[PDB]
This record gives sequence, C-alpha cells and structure tokens, in this order.
Amino acid sequence: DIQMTQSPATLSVSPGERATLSCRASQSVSSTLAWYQQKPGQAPRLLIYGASTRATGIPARFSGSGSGTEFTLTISSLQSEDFAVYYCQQYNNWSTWTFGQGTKVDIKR
Amino acid sequence: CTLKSFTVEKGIYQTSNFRVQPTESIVRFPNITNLCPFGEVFNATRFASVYAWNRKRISNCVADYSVLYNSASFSTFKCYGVSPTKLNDLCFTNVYADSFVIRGDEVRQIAPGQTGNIADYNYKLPDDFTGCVIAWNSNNLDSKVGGNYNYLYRLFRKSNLKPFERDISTEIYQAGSTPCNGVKGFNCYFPLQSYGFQPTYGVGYQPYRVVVLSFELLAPATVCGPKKSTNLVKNKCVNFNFNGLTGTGVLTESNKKFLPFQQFGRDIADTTDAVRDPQTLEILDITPCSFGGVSVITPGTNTSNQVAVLYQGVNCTEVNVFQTR
Amino acid sequence: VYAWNRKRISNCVADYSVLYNSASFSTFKCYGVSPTKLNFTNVYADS
Amino acid sequence: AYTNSFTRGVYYPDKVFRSSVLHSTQDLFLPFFSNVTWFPVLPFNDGVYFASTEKSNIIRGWIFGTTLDSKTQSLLIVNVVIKVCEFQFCNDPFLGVNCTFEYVKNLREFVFKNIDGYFKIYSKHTPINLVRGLPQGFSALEPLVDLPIGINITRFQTLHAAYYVGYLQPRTFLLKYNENGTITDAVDCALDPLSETK
Amino acid sequence: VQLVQSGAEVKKPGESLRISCKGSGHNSPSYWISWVRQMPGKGLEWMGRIDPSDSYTNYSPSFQGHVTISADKSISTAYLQWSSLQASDTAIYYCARHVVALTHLYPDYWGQGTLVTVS
Ligand SMILES: *[C@@H]1O[C@H](CO)[C@@H](O[C@@H]2O[C@H](CO)[C@@H](O[C@@H]3O[C@H](CO)[C@@H](O)[C@H](O)[C@@H]3O)[C@H](O)[C@H]2NC(C)=O)[C@H](O)[C@H]1NC(C)=O
Ligand SMILES: *[C@@H]1O[C@H](CO)[C@@H](O[C@@H]2O[C@H](CO)[C@@H](O)[C@H](O)[C@H]2NC(C)=O)[C@H](O)[C@H]1NC(C)=O
Ligand SMILES: *[C@@H]1O[C@H](CO)[C@@H](O)[C@H](O)[C@H]1NC(C)=O
Ligand SMILES: *[C@@H]1O[C@H](CO)[C@@H](O)[C@H](O)[C@H]1NC(C)=O
Repeated sequence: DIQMTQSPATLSVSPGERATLSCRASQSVSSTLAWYQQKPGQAPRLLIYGASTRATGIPARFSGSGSGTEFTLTISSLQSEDFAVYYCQQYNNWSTWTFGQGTKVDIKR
Repeated sequence: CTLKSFTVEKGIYQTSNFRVQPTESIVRFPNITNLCPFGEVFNATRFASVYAWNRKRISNCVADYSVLYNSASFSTFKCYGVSPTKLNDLCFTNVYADSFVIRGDEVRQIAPGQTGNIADYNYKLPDDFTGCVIAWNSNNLDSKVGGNYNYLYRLFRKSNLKPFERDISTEIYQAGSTPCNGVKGFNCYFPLQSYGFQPTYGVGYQPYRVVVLSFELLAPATVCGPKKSTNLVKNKCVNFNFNGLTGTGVLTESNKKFLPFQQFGRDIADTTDAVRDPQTLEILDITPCSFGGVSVITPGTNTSNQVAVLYQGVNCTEVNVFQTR
Repeated sequence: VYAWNRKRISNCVADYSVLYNSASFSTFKCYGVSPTKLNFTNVYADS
Repeated sequence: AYTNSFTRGVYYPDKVFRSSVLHSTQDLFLPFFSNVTWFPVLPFNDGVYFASTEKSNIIRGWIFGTTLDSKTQSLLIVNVVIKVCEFQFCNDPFLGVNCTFEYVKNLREFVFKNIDGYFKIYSKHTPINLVRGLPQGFSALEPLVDLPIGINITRFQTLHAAYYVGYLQPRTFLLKYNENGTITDAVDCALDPLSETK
Repeated sequence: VQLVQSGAEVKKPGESLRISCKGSGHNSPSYWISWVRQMPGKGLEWMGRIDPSDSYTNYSPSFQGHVTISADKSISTAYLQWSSLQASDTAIYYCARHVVALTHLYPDYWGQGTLVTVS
C-alpha cells in the first residue's frame, strides 16, 4: 500500500492568518490526491482534488499544491468556521485507496 | 456571350439551361426520443485490453456527436470517410463503438490499412473503414507507480487478424519446430504481453484510451443526429433530407405500394425514385424538377434585335406564347 | 567487455535459421526486427 | 436422402423496390437444381434454406446455438414469439402437445443467413399438393424479420414434417421484378452456358 | 447527484448485518462507490469500492476477509455486509462516489453515514 502521513498532528492559528498542512506518501502518487474537511459531527467534505483543483462551491481561500510524494494544503485568511480535521486521500485507479491520520486546526492562544 | 461575338447571325443558339429553382426545404428524421449512451462507452472506469477490445452497439437512440467534436479533452480525433463537423446531420443504420487501451506510439497503428503489432494482431481496420477514431491519454487512470499490468496485447499471433476480428486465444505460440502442447518454454511463448504502465514513462509508452466509432451507411436508420423534423410539402419543387438521404425534387403522393420491408426504391436510373417518410409510412415519389434548354431564336442582328426564346421539352407553365411539340 | 571485438559481415549470404534453431543459446532477444523474418546493407557482429 | 431443389430458393436481396425491372445482383443465393437433404443438428455453414411441409404448422420454430450446451446465446423463434435470451435448452429440445430482444398441404420456406452479424429470417407460405417433395414452382421470399443480432452463428437445429437444408453461395442472379413488385422468375448466371448467355 | 444510506443499526456480536446506500444522478453506469469506516475517535479508513455495472470489488487488504460489498444496478444500490459482527465493528460507515471524467476521476458526493453499534 501507499501510506499517507500528515503533519502537524495539531496546530493553532488565529483568524486571518495562513494555515499550512503537509501530506506525504510512501512512493509516488502522481497527482491523484484529495483533501477533505470533516467538521465535528459532519460528514467529510471535499476541498481540493487532483492535488491542485479547488472543488466547486468551496471558498477560494483554500488552495492545494505539490506533486509526487509531497503535497500541501494552504488556508489563507483562516475563518471561524474552518476548524475541523483535514485528511489527504489518494485514489489511484488500479490501487487501494489509502488515508492519512488527519490534522486538527484550532484557535491560537 | 455564348457565341463570344458581338454580332449574332440569324439562327437558333442553345444559349442557356433553365432549371426550376426550389424555394422550400424539408428535413424529416426518424421521430425517435432517446439519447445515445456515449458516456457509458467513454466515461467508463476501466477499459478492456486491446487484444480483447470491447464492442458496444448503439441503436434505437438519437446520437449527438456535436458534444464529442466540441470536447477538447480528446487528444486525437481522426475521421475517415466522414466529416467530424458534418457528423451532426448524417444518419446511420448501425453504429459500433469499439473501446480499448494502447500506448501513445501505437495510436497511429489504429488507422485504416495501418500495419504494426497492434494493427496486425490486435485490432485491424478495413481499407474502406467509414468511421472515426478518438484517442485520449489516460495516464491519470491507466498508469500506477510500479507498473499497471492490467492491460494486455497480443504479440505473437500465428494468424494475422482480419478486419474487425478479435482474438482472445491464449494458446502458447509455437515459434519452433517441435510443438508445445500447452507447455511454455523456448519456442513456446504466451501469446499475450502486458503493458506495465507507469506514470514516469514517456508519452510514447503512456496509456491512451481509444474509441473507434464505426458507422454503417445505407435501410431504416436506428441512429440519427440531432435535428428538427419539419412538415412535408406535397407538389412543390423543394429540397429534402429523408433519413439523411439528401435530394432536391418534388415530393408527391405515389400510387405504387412498397413492400412492408422496403424503404428506398430506385429505378433503372438508380436514383431514389421514391422514399418512405420516417414519421409516417407514406411512400412519396420523387420527380426531377423541370429542366430544359433555353434556346434563343434570333434573326440576324443586322436586321433587328427582337429575339424569341424556346424552352425545350417543357410546358408553358414553369416559364403571346405558342406551345409546340 | 571493455575491449569488445567487432567483426563486419559483408559480401556474403547470411543464413540466420541455424542461429535461431540453436537450443544452446540461453538468451536471444531481437530489437526492431523479428528473428523469424531475418531471411540489410551492412552487418556488424560485436563479441 | 436428397431431392432436387428446383428453383424455390429466391428471396429479395435488398429493401429496394424495382417495378418491371430486370436487376443483376451478386449475392448469396441457393444454387438452382442443387440436391438438398431430405428429412439432429445442422451446421449453419454459409447459408441455410429450410422448407417445411407442415400442413398443421407442426414446427413451432428453431434454435441457433453453436455451443449446443447453453454456453452461448441462441436465437429462439417459436410459433409468433421471438426471443434472443441466453436460454438453457434441453439435450433434445422439443415442444409437447440476459435477454436483448423479445417479440410476440402447406409449404413454408425460410432462408437463414448470418452476414456481418445480422440474422435475416425470410418466409414464403404456399398451398401445396405434392407430398413427396417441393413443388417445381417459382416462388419468392420477402424478408419476414431482420435482427442485427451480431452473434457468431455457426450451428442451428429445428423444433418438433420432413424438412430440407440447402446452402447459399455467391451467385449472380438476374431477378425479374414485375409491375406489381413481384418476382416471377430468376436466372442463376452460373447454372450453364445458356444461363450465362441469358 | 445524491446518495442515501440506511438508518442506524444496533446488533449483538456475531449477528449478520447489511447496510445499504442508494445512488442517483451518476454520469454513467460505470462509476466507483466506496465504503469508509470511522470509529468514534479514530480517523478515516478506506474499506473497498465497486463499479455496479461491472460489480468488481477492490477490497482493502485490512478488510478483505471481514466484510462483503455487493451492488444492484437495477436499483443503483450498494450494500456492505458483515457475516459475523464484533464489538470492534461499532463505528460510522459512509458511502462515497467517484465518477469518471475521461481525463481523471472526481468524487462528487459523500454519504451522511450510518452508525452501527455491535453490543
Ligand atoms: C464524461 O464526464 C465528464 C465529467 O462530467 C464530462 O465533462 C463535462 O462535460 C460537460 C458537457 O458534456 C461540460 O459542461 C459544459 O460546460 C460549459 C461551461 O463550462 C458549457 O459551455 C458547455 O455547453 C457544457 O455544458 C463540463 O464542463 C465537463 N466537465 C469537466 C470537468 O470538464 C464529459 O462530457 C463526459 N463525457 C461523456 C462522453 O459522457
Ligand atoms: C465462432 O465462429 C467461428 C467460425 O465458424 C468458429 O471458428 C471455429 O472454431 C472451431 C473451434 O473453436 C474450429 O474447429 C473451426 O475450424 C473454426 N472455424 C473456422 C472456419 O476456422 C468459432 O469456434 C466460433 N466461436 C464460438 C464461441 O462459437
Ligand atoms: C400543359 O399544361 C396544360 C394544363 O396545365 C395541359 O392541359 C397540357 O396537356 C400540358 N401539356 C404538356 C405538353 O405538358
Ligand atoms: C397487380 O395486382 C393487383 C391485385 O393483386 C391486380 O388487380 C392487378 O391487375 C395486378 N397488376 C396487373 C398489371 O394486372
């Protein structure tokens, strides 16, 4: 399988700042990566797919980048409704879809 | 202008040709209510191996090739025997949609009369192929890190494949003198070989999904392009497009009764003398619109410039008039 | 191998059937031409 | 057991209508004056011509299975019911006294030909008085049904009335359509020098 | 585009169970419906996926011989079935879709999830 590892485990960012999350794969996954948002008590919501394309209906402040084994999710101008757990899942067609452990975004203090 | 001389001597000169010009146009396609399933063939999760290429039959539906032509995703769309732009109108008595996957450098091998391993042992088109070939890179779907060996291809085919022939045989190819009896080894090789599609390979080895649309043009049209059927007009010189058959003539009621199977009838002239309207099974005969030779009868220009005219082999209707034989 | 020899075969008639039929060749791989259809403007043999 | 086929193997090649026109067509036709078996499973071969003398419509229909063990789909016409399902037939199918299509004293002629994966079922029904064999009277078969099934089609069998099996071959056939769009005669351009001259 | 799952289930250990998830508005008959497990305090973990038209499964190695995923394209439904339930199976199971866009894939909808309690 292709293990997915995210970083950091948890962070703390004040509103208006820029949050950064990293995702690493064991072996390349080209660009078949997707970032999700799972607010407490809510089902996961897609944010970025293809490692760079923003899902329709999502605020433009979210952005994805990277390629190969390393990918990054950037949340510019963090908002009060952006506090959730973000995962990175690869969906290579002829392969088992693996999942990362996730990263938690909280209020800086 | 015909004589190319200013002076015209006495006589009759066949100056011009008089053609009754049609004013109205009629378009009547089959009144079919359905959309042909292009997405299922194209938007498919996984494609079959080239050696075992899949075939779908599209029928009893209204096709719209405008979307496929307009789409920019298709890397290479090459139509032989038909214009991709004009596909919107042509009807088809039968449509085949072949699907498979090859590598980029093999895309050329999928062409009428082409040669090579793919064309010779996997998928061969006839010399008179009448269809389109649409190929698009599938490096994001048919390639994995470490090599996607799901897709196969026939390499050592004892018998060269005939056009539109699929060979799924897995018999060990006996390339030597002694037989194999289903036992592999030297001079005994498995006929199929796998593409190890990897995302890091060059475009030449990168996967490509290929769809071949083969059309049969003749019989009732199961599939026709998108069009708006209009009301027909009896007894009028008009253009007409019946089931994709294009013509210009008078559409008249015909006493002659076609056989139930018969759709298009042609006489010794081989022209479509009569047609069967798709909306209603009414046999409409077609007669060429009145055509003749305008012969200018002129006395010598020296004597005068008054000139008479003779429309040949026409009645004094379509044109101090004299009707003669 | 660092000083691999090269012979040129020319002005003769080549028969590759014997080479292919040989069962003592542990490896025999052809690139760009099938060995069956070998029956060329120049031939090189590196050893 | 064989009998003369006479000239009772002519059908309409195309759907075109040709009034009072002699037309030349190079196509699969039953050879004229060719021995035909007189009545198991019969291979489809190039073509098939089946003539039934069932006065009471005894023959319900036919089956078309090359594998003969239900592995492959088979046409099932029974009498009018037509089905193209993957039927599981018995070892000796008969009638007692994944479907892709479904439709619901006397001599009955049918021509079965599979070309480009297209099944064609032509028919001709006429009163007869000669029990022994096919009458030596010219007849035509209009296309009863045409199903572009696309199946392989290499063998067939009947359902139970003697019957015959002929074969079609490429034969340039001069066909004489009459004013009523009816074929009254036909010439096989390879029967003999006289036919070639005609 | 819409997926509807079944209601929450409570079963004793060892009892068989099957949860359903009906899809609609799919691009073509050949899509990818997949199941994902989520324990109360754990993270997301892929289990398997099917293409109902082909009914071809790709069970995860950690879930191969633990659950069976089936589909019925006539009703466009997918089913996740436990032959024998255990306390560890207590979790929320979601069904997601992955449509094909010629060039690449695209996940459109995410199921609301069904809570299963084995006790
Ligand atoms: C296979 O599935 C993909 C994914 O849905 C299809 O791509 C989509 O195709 C539609 C049209 O068929 C595109 O909509 C177009 O939008 C533009 C405006 O951007 C509009 O001007 C057009 O008239 C049309 O409505 C849609 O953008 C496109 N999606 C993507 C992500 O590119 C594809 O058409 C499907 N192919 C088959 C053969 O089913
Ligand atoms: C499909 O039809 C072809 C043509 O009739 C069959 O080819 C025959 O195959 C058998 C064994 O597979 C051979 O013994 C014959 O010699 C083949 N015929 C010819 C003309 O070469 C083929 O078997 C059929 N396939 C199925 C599944 O029925
Ligand atoms: C010409 O038309 C008139 C009436 O339209 C008809 O009486 C006459 O027979 C026609 N003659 C020819 C030669 O068509
Ligand atoms: C054509 O058939 C009809 C009835 O079948 C008959 O009345 C007519 O006379 C036939 N044609 C000729 C030229 O007799």
